[PDB]
Amino acid sequence: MIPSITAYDALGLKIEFTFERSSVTVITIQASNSTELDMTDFVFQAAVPKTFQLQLLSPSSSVVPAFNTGTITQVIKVLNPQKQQLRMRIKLTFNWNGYKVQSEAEVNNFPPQSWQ
Amino acid sequence: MIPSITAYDALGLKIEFTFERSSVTVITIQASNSTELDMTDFVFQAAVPKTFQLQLLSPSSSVVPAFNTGTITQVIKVLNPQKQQLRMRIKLTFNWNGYKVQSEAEVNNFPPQSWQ
Repeated sequence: MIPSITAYDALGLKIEFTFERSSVTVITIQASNSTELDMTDFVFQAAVPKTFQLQLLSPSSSVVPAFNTGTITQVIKVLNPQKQQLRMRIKLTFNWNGYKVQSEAEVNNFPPQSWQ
Repeated sequence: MIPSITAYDALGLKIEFTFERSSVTVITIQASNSTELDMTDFVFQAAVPKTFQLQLLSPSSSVVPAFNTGTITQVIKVLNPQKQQLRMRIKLTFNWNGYKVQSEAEVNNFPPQSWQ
């Protein structure tokens, strides 16, 4: 029952995070594409501050299909030994209609239930 | 009388190239933004193969304002001693709602009158 968040929303690409806990938080990302063309060779990257550790598991695919017909999911495991408020930077890269696109964002809006 | 081209059109950012010649082609770029937020700290970069030479002059500003309320203009002077078909790789970087965005494209649709 940890609230989800929108980690990223710009110009047609949205990424939601959902959370599970059993010092580790397991994040599942869901990437979706509201534009008229597929985002191909899609790669998600994440980094946490040095006082946390992250493990990124394999994504479901490398294509975010046009017009919300499907998603990419991917799991991130975050270790938080010092019990600090979660913080993360993400980087997205993909191809779209002959263009190569990259974007980076800070994710700050983690809910307290995701870490405290 | 040289036809203009759309050098770049993706996801709300459009860049037109217009041309003048008096082996030098003077390109004026026009960047516009049909999205709901300004594209700030906007930087245009261009590269050409080695058998050309480019001089990039200063842009009119560093903001492409939201909802098509204005443009950035910037001049590129290209020298083409071998009179080969003109082509270019461009890279754009900017901030959008705080996210850092980068995009790259090849511009290989130059009109014959821009180089022949």
